[PDB]
Amino acid sequence: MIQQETRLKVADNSGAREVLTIKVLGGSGRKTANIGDVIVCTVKQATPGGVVKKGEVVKAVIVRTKSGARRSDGSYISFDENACVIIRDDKSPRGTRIFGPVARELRENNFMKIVSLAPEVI
Amino acid sequence: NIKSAIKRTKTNNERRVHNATIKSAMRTAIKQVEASVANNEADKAKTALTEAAKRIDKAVKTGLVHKNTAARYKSRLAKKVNGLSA
Amino acid sequence: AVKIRLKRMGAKKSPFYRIVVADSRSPRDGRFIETVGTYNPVAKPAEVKIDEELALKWLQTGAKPSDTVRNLFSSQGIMEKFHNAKQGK
Amino acid sequence: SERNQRKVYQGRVVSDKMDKTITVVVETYKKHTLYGKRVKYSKKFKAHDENNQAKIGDIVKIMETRPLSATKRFRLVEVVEEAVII
RNA sequence: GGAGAGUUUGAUCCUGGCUCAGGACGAACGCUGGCGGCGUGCCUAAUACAUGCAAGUCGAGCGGACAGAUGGGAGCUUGCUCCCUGAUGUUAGCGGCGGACGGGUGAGUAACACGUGGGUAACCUGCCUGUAAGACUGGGAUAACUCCGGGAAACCGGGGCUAAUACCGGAUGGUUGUUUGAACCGCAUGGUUCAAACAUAAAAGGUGGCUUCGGCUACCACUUACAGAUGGACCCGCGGCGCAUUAGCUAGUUGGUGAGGUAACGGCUCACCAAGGCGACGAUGCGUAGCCGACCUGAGAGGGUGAUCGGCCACACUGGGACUGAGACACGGCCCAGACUCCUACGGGAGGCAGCAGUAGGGAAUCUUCCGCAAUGGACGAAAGUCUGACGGAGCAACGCCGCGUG
RNA sequence: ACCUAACCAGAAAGCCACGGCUAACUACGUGCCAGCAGCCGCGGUAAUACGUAGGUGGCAAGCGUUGUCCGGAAUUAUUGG
RNA sequence: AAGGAACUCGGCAAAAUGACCCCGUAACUUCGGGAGAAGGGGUGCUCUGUUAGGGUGCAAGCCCGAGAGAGCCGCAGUGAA
Repeated sequence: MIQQETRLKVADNSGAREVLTIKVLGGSGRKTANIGDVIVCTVKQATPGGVVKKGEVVKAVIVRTKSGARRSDGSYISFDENACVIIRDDKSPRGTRIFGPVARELRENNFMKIVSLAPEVI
Repeated sequence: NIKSAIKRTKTNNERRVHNATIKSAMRTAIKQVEASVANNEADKAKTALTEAAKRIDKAVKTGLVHKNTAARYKSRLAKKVNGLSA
Repeated sequence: AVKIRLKRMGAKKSPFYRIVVADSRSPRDGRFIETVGTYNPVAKPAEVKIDEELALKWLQTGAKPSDTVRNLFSSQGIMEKFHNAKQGK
Repeated sequence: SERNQRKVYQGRVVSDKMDKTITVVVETYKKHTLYGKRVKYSKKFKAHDENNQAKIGDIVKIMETRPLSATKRFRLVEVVEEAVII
């Protein structure tokens, strides 16, 4: 439920603070992207010492939404803050740590590095 | 990686427990004789002065008192207890 | 207490103590209470003269020697004669 | 058997508005370590007027007491010279 | 105990700067390079760290536990094991002390931080002297030890059992607090000394040796009271720095009263009251910086630096916090948070080289991952001893100083 | 460590400077080119200044360059403008 | 719901902010402002408590009441306009 122009706060030590969406990547196409969905983005605000700066267009990956993650087993994951982790052209992240809890559905994507770098994968 | 006196760490835990029991018992007894000095009670004033006195010297005479602070506490408590009973 | 013991001094080839009275646990080449004595190990051999007029006040005013301080101050006639100070006990 | 010589220099009366502490600082001389010529200067001080019987502008100098307040060190001695007013 | 010379001019003198001769380093670089002795060697990034050692000790405190001379009985092998007693030796845990000294580094801080000089009728002091009293009567615990358990580990939990120099009642004790009677003297606070009532401890320890086996005694201990000594704590005078292109600052601030607090006065912290206080004699603010004995230089006044040795302060990955203790807000102790690394069974754990070396970075720039408690100082001991990267030494570098040589 | 005996002169000397300040001089090459330099300043075919060679002078298991501090600096002056 | 100006010539429109008390408030200036700048915190009830203190009254009596300490309960304390 993260369509175009949705300011997602970042969840790593890559330098960034607020990420602005541009286009969800799937297809012609779509207008929503729930959890684990790669987005083309920019960065509106940043911690001042960072390799990814303000005004730089680097892709990202959702981790958490206030929208639900719907596991196929009845239970629903839904966080209270939106998220991003920033990717450099392959699914190894540019970040170093990944803050906060993390939706476990990323592991069923190809993000097996991103799961290992993140504390509470639930 | 503590080389020696890790058992000093465990002795600081157990000694901190027993010392907290005696010292906190002294503070609670001092509030007890102070509470008995709160109201105008004669016989509880003198016997409770004996209670906070005996527990006071028994606390300051071993460990964390030590001497001058105990004389300050028993002195002011003696002033209030001597006030409420003459 | 103040353990009146030795203290190194001299070159790196030969050390010669000059055993001033010192604190309980001061540094080795550091602060001392009130220096009285000097006694090199060598030269020739072991010639050192001590105070005994204030050093009796130091050894009687609450103190003790080291090993070499006890053998030296027992050799110069100060520990025994101080014991004759305590012989009027 | 007296050994302690806690003594204070006699100075004028600067102000007594601070209640129970009428403090004023007296002036001594100094030599300038490069040039040589004499240059004096004041040195302020609070003075704990216990009776509060000081006069502002009356030269009375008192000796230095213990730490009595936040930077009030000298006790009073006597009103040595009264103020001449009117 | 002090030396000047060059350089403005077509020539001259003044005035005026600019440079050189001299010394010095914690130097580096260029060339070269025999030795010895004595000192010196991360000054830049308090940057991060692989690996080893840097604080242990007490069997003469404790209850074990194991081995075991020597002795005992069995089976066989004519030499062995099996089960007991036991000199003896060893140590995991409890407890006492020591990790607050020692070692390192200048990150901080422009004031009580340092130096100096007073003061403390405002403090405290374990260990050690010396004095003199005491060490009486009891209690219930608990780690060890096992039986189950949960954990990947780190590790926790629960049930049974024990002891001490562990802890905890009572008597006794003033001196340790509260009330009174005084006596003497001060620095406002008040201090010193005498008496009379209410409270406050003790390892009966251990070691030996002796004995009548009741007990005796010495030594090393335990407590209490005193003074001594060693240490730190506090307050204050004075001194040591660039800036006015920093003149405002301050509201727990200035002062009172009251209460609480600490070893202790104190807005130290709070309640209530008042409106104070600091400043051209430089407040505040920016900057920089550990300070001193001292070192280098100067004829001297002065100018510069705070290496190595010492004295004090500070800090211990960053930032708080408190416990144990006499004493820390603790460098190789804990709790929390942040950073960075390592482990992971993803539930959670582990770390602090500004100790000695040592590696990477930084840079022009700085070394051996060595020997030993023989000395001196420590620590623990009854001592024997153990630990001691302090120290005593060594290894490298012409890095400095001095001596000798290459005839 | 130091002592004693033997052995062999055998293995053990370089760095900077040579106009002035400042001890220390001539030749070849170069010809405002390459260069030096602390300041003064040299070098445009006779260079006591650039390199090279002999010699000299300083110093010595060391010698120069640079960094910083003091003096010279009476160029912060109280001494002393 | 989730996202918030991507709708649109244009935040049109709606949503939002708002009452007192207190803290605090910049550039700029014509020196008055700006400035309700900005940005924040408190409020409901019970008791202490015929509070402190005022107005009024001879007392009785009412009114007008800051400020605080304890405590209550709610998602919510100018609970609404």
